Formats: sequence, structure tokens, C-alpha cells
Amino acid sequence: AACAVCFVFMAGEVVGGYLAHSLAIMTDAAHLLADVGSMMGSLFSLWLSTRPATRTMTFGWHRSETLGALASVVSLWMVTGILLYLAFVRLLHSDYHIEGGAMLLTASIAVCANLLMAFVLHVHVLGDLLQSFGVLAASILIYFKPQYKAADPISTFLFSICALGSTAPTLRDVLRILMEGTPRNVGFEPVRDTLLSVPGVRATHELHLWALTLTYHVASAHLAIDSTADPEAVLAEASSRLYSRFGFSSCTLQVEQY
Amino acid sequence: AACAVCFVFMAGEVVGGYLAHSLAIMTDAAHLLADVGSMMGSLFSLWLSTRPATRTMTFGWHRSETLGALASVVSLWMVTGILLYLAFVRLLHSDYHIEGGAMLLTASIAVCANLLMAFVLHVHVLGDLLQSFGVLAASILIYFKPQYKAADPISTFLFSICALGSTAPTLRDVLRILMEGTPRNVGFEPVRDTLLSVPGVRATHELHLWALTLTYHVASAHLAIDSTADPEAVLAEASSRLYSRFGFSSCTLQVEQY
Repeated sequence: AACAVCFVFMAGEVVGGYLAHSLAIMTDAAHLLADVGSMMGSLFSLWLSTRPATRTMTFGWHRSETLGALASVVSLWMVTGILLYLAFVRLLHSDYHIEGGAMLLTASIAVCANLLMAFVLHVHVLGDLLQSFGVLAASILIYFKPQYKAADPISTFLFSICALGSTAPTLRDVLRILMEGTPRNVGFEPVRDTLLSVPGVRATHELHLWALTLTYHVASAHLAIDSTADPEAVLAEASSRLYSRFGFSSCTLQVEQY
Repeated sequence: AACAVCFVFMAGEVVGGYLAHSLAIMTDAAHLLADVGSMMGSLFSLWLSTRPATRTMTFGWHRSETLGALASVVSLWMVTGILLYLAFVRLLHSDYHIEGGAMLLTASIAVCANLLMAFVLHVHVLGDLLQSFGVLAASILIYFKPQYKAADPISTFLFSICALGSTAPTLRDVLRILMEGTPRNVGFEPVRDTLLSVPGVRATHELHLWALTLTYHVASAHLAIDSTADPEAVLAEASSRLYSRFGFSSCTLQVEQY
């Protein structure tokens, strides 16, 4: 929608965390980076979807959603690994200056940004909200008692782990879509039984089910009808069944003879 | 079994570059990592492809090649970016100790390893030879004249650029395959004309051409035959034409009526 203020609110963590010399605010910025990367990928995909399919892209540009999601996950692991290495160095070499002031202000900025994002949404968004509250609590802990100093790297560790756990399922879905498995919603067996219940169909040879993206599903089959049947009627009835029951965007059914 | 002897050789790059405190050895190791990942993914993809297709993966596991290639490219950019940042830091902060007493030996190990890989292969092999020779020349310059010190970062920059330029085309091919475009070898127009030249076919509605991997191609169509035609004969002739001319692994042609 109009979530452009999240990008300027991103800048607060980058500079404010620099002054504070903090890593928990870096994990807050990494979570925000994953969110804004998902939003930017969705916007770019929506812009690309209106473009018609060319002679070199026979399906269109519906894989941009999955590619953008994969890129966002890769960048999130970028930041997570960098912060993991930095925190591991920080722990052993216990020589770094952290001031709780800038930490507290930028953590407050982060929690209000998360509240605005939650309002816009109105899951792992609430999970992240909890993570932002944890970072804010760590900021109070550091600022109030400066003698404590290892609060920052431990929060970095826990919240990076939380980020990885939260975005694991998206990685799984993207991987399955890219490897061209059956879509999550659609089961192979219900589709096969639907195909065989068409009057005339005797067997199906090569039933292919795959998804271009989360909402775009394609199908193919090799139905073999009984000789005393009308291929056009059988094909039309099977396509209507697929469209009505499973919402397949495309359905190419080769009708052979038994 | 090329990497059966260059995986241990890769170990010498990491330790040898550690003692030498060098970054050109890191770019040599990055090129070796790209090659290692590429054909290790090839081996893993073959081992996955020998498995049959399940109810979940209706097309089999032929996308593992593309996924492994993408992972290898991502890891190469990992190393390249890390080395870019390290070299940029090393340039303006000109305070580091580099000795050729390990640089020269590790560069020699790298060049003999690259020669052995070229023999095994017996294209970017000549680029790899040139880059390894450049690293070796930088090592000779550093060891012979210790007063020069900025040789390491500049070579790091040039050979990182060489690596990125060399693996750009693989990234482009992987991106096209994942976005489900027409394969490079197969042209949309020749396939369409082949389909329309079948006796009986009037027009094709939805011609879909896409590739599971580099060597696996799939096709679909919606041929609309003449009233006075035999659908089975037309379908068989079209499938045989596709298989013989374009080598399509699968061909699902829906035969409608005009």
C-alpha cells in the first residue's frame, strides 16, 4: 500500500546502530530488511504480471514472486551470517564501547515501526514483534546498567536464530516451487480420482502437477478414453472439473485411445 | 575424481593463505570453490536423478542441477564480496604484513592444481589459467621485492572481477531456466511451424516450451485439427516430429476440434 515510511524508518537503525556500536539493532534491521524485501518483491512481481507472455517466456513472468522471495531469503542469510561472525568475534575479544542512549532511542524507533507494520497488516509478524520487544528490553538492560556488556551479542544470537526459524518455511515453499513439485493445496490423488471419474476415461498415464507461484497452478495429463466415447465432450468435462474443483489456471489434457 | 585430489589441495590454499596473510590465494580458492561446488552439485544431481519420480515430484528431480548451480554461484558471490570488502579495507588502511615465503609456494600449488584439472578436462579454463598465472606473478613480485605491498589487493580486485564475469553466463542460464523461459537451443518459431505443418492441424493455441534443466525439455500445445482428420494419427505424427527434430523429453498435445 503506502508503506514507504518503513524505508526511511529503516535508516534509523543503520545510522543509530552505527553510533551505538550495537548488533541487536542490526538484527532488528535485518528483520526489517527481510520484510521490505518481501514487499518490494511483491510490488515488482505485481508490476511484471501485467506484461504479456513473450515468445521466449511462454508462461509469463509469474516466477518473479518466487525469485524475489528467494533473493530476500538469501539477503537475510547474508546479514545473519555477517552478524553471527561479528558477535562471535565480539564475545571472545571483550573490548568494545557500547552506550545505551542511542540504543534505547533506536530500539524505540524499531518498536514503533513494528507497531505501524502490525497495524498495516491488520504469525511470524507477531513473532517479530516479540523479537523487537526483546531487543528493546536488552536496550533498557544495557543503558540502565552499563557494567553489563555482553547483553548485545547474546541478543544478536537469539534473534538471528529466531529470524532463521521464522523464514525457514518460506525457504521450503520456494524450494518446492522451484523444484516443480505438486502445489501444497493440491493433492495428487484427488486430482487423479477426479480425472478417472469422468465418463469414458479409463486411465491416466502422465499426470503432471506443478505451480508457477503460490497462486498459479498448471496441470497436464494423458487420459486414455474407451473407444465408444466422444473425445471432445470428455476433454471439456475433465477441464471443467479441474478448473472448478482445483482452480488450475491451465490444463492440457492429451486424449489418447485405449 | 578430479576433486578427489584437489579438495585436499584446496586445504593448502586456506592454510597457506592464512600464513601468508594473502588475499590473492583467497581468490584462487574462490575459483576452486566455484568449480568444486559446480561439479559436486552435478554429482549430487545425478545421484538424485537416478531416483524415480514420486507423487510429490511429478517431474522427478532434474531441477537439482539448476539449484546446485545457483547455490554454487551464490557461494562464489559470498566469497567475492567478502574479499572485496577485505581488499577495500586493506587498501586505505595500509597496515598489514604480507610475506612471499608462503605466497609463492601456495601460488605454485594452485597453478599445478589448475594444470591437473585442465588435464582431467582434456570456455573458462583458459581464463582460469590466466588468473592463476596472474596470482603467481603477483606472488613472484611480492616475494622478490618486499617493499611493494599493494600488489595483493589490486590482484584480488582484478581476479574477483574475472570470476564474476566468467560466471555471469551461468547465472543468466540458471535464471532463465528457473523463470521457465524457452530453452536456448529450442526456438519458439521452428516448433510452431513444425506443429502447423502436420497434415490436419490448423492452428495452435497455447504452445508452452520450458526446460527442467540444460538437457531436459518439455512441451505442450493445443492443436486444433480439421474436421476431416484422424486425431490419433495427427497426435502421433506431431509427437514423433517433436521428438525427432527437437528432442523433447515430454510432449503433451491437446487435440481439439476447429
